[PDB]
Amino acid sequence: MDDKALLVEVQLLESKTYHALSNLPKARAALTSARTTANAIYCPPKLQATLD
Amino acid sequence: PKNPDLRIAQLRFLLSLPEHRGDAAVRDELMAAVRDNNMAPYYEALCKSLDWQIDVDLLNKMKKANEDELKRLDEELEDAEKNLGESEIRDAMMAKAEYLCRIGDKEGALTAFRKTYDKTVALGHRLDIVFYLLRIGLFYMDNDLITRNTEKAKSLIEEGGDWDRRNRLKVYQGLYCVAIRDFKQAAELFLDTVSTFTSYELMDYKTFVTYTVYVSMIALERPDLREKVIKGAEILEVLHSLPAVRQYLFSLYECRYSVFFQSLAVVEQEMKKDWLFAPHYRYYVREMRIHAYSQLLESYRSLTLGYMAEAFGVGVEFIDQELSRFIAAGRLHCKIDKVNEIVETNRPDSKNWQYQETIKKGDLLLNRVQKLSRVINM
Amino acid sequence: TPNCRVALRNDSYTLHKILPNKVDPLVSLMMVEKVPDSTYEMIGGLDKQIKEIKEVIELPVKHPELFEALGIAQPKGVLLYGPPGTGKTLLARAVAHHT
Amino acid sequence: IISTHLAKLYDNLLEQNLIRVIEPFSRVQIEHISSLIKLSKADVERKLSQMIL
Amino acid sequence: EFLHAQEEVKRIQSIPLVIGQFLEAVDQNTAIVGSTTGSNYYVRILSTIDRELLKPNASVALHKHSNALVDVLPPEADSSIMMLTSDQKPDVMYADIGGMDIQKQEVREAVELPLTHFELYKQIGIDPPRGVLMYGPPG
Amino acid sequence: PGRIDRKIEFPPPNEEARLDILKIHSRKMNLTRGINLRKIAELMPGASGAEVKGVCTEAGMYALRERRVHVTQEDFEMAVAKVMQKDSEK
Repeated sequence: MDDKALLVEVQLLESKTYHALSNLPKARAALTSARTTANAIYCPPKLQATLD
Repeated sequence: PKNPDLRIAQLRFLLSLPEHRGDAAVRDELMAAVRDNNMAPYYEALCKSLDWQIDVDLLNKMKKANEDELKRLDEELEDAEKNLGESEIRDAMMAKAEYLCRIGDKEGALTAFRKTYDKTVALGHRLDIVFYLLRIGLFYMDNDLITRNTEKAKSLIEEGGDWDRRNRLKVYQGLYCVAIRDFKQAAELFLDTVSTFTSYELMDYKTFVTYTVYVSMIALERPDLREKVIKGAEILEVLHSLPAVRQYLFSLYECRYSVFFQSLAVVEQEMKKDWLFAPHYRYYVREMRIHAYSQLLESYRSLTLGYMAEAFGVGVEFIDQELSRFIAAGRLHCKIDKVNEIVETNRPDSKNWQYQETIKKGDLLLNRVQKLSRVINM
Repeated sequence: TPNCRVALRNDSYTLHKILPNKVDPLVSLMMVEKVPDSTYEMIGGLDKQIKEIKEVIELPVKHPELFEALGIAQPKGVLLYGPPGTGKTLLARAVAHHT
Repeated sequence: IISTHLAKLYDNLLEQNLIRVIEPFSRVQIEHISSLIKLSKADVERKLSQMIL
Repeated sequence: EFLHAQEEVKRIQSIPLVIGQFLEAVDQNTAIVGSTTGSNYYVRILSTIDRELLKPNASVALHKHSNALVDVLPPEADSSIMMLTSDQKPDVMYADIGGMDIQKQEVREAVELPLTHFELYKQIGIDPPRGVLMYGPPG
Repeated sequence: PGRIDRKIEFPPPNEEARLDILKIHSRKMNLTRGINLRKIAELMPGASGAEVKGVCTEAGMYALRERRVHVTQEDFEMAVAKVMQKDSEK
């Protein structure tokens, strides 16, 4: 689909579930895919600091 | 083709020299003898290797039809000169000289590679040709003539880095630059480990890393070798895969001196069934014993070998005869003691060592200007 | 020589001595005759244009006698055009090696 | 991760202790420094050996 | 007497000196200078001047009448413009700028960083940049 | 007449063209293998060959901020998104 706001959330949550289940570089890559996707949301007033 | 041709010369390097170890050797030499159209080097083993199979008629027809597949077009070319270009065309010897190295021998390689050398004057043509002289330089292992064309490609073909002939500047730090001068050409020239992947001609990476970790811990003792082997990340993944690499690394740095004989013998047991079977530890073990000792005798200037009976290994008499070998022939700077049971060390001072060094170089330059004073002036 | 420095008197404006040329500014910035290498036919996606260059540059060089027999002049100037950076530079770099 | 973040802070804190309680002298016997660290002296010999090396 | 001879040459300076700039040298002890009087000459030089001071196109001193090379100046003399002198920092702190964290960090590594980590460029093959350009809407 | 001659047109490139242009302008680098360059070429629908050269600089720039002489796939995948963002004006 085209969606942007929810896709930042599910990549951020998958960045948890490999670090919580002990996988660094896959969680590092899934973090970075959420970084470049969050460059298109005009109002992340709470999701910014959640990502931060 | 020629990129999996690394295996055949290495397995041929493996077979005959262990005389007792020849059961599984002949079980896959038959894969290397009659398959892959491999022709020469076992007929020269006719009085070297075993009795034989009938390898004569089945393969002399297979060398013939495959030569007759090739020998017609190579010697004639004349085909696209019908439309009169340069009275020649460039499709003949640059495309079939590779068979003249793979299945054809070095004689068919040497006359073809120099024939296509003066054909095209590009470095990109001189790229692949010189690298074939060097790959066959491992094949028939004529390891003196192919020491030349490396430097002849270091001079003219090497103009830089910047991914290039760096493809086979993976012919400039594990075939020719560090062999039997090896104290520091493993040291200075192994600084880069910078890639991971196994492409279709990168057939050896993971076992290649087991080389460059067994030669890693050699260059520098502790002026931060520990970052490039433990804090390094691409080396971290393979020790996460391989425990024999990991435990042997983490024995040495973490100072588990007792498990060294375990961790050396596991390396030694790996060195029992390896192809390298002519000239061996031109660095390793009882230098790695003195590498273990140089860090152990450091920080302790009054040591007892009763403490050596459990911290490093057993055999109180075995350590005692071991250090008698090492001290007495100019290594391992210390002074062992009898029935007080002391291992005492002595060190040069910050000036006694340099006064010993300036007296050596001063005599060499004085002897030098002795001679040049009298060559001139009668 | 023309365009050459000289030493000149301040009173009688007489020549004393030919001063040397400092550099030759054309021949200091003489354009490089660097090695004609190709990256080969593997510029695919341009092969129609590659066939045009062979039939206008290589075919005069390789086959003079087709022009000598038929009696037609060989070309000497080819114009390339398009958007910049689409291989205006790097294609004629390659063709000079193929010949 | 309380595992890594404490232990690297813990193994930092040993020589943070040791630089003070070794400072006043030049030559000590090691059973006193095992007492001032309040620990067995076996790992202290291994920890101090890591410091000089 | 040769060291008495060097000192007695030194009356030739005496400070009514004019300033040119060194251009080129022909041979032993004869050169070309470009004066600040607009024209261009062919002069003689003293045997006293140490020859290590030459070719930055150095600022040089010349005689008035006879117009020879007499002295080599400090090289920063004929500049006619100065740097940020001693105290004219315009009183803008680094944290005074609000919210330019991409571009503040980018320019800061564009200037200060290749002073230290120069060879990391060549090992990658970056060929580090000489200059930087800035642009945008006015303000 | 006589002096110069036939003219040859150059179209905008394609996927197989930009992939070859990628391999030629990323040739003089110190890069790391284990990467899909064909995905990188197919993330660009209408990029020019000169824009490809700007990507290889930014990938080397992202390699510099890693303090690595490796050049990974993560560097290109952000650099393609950056240069096409710079190409987002018409």
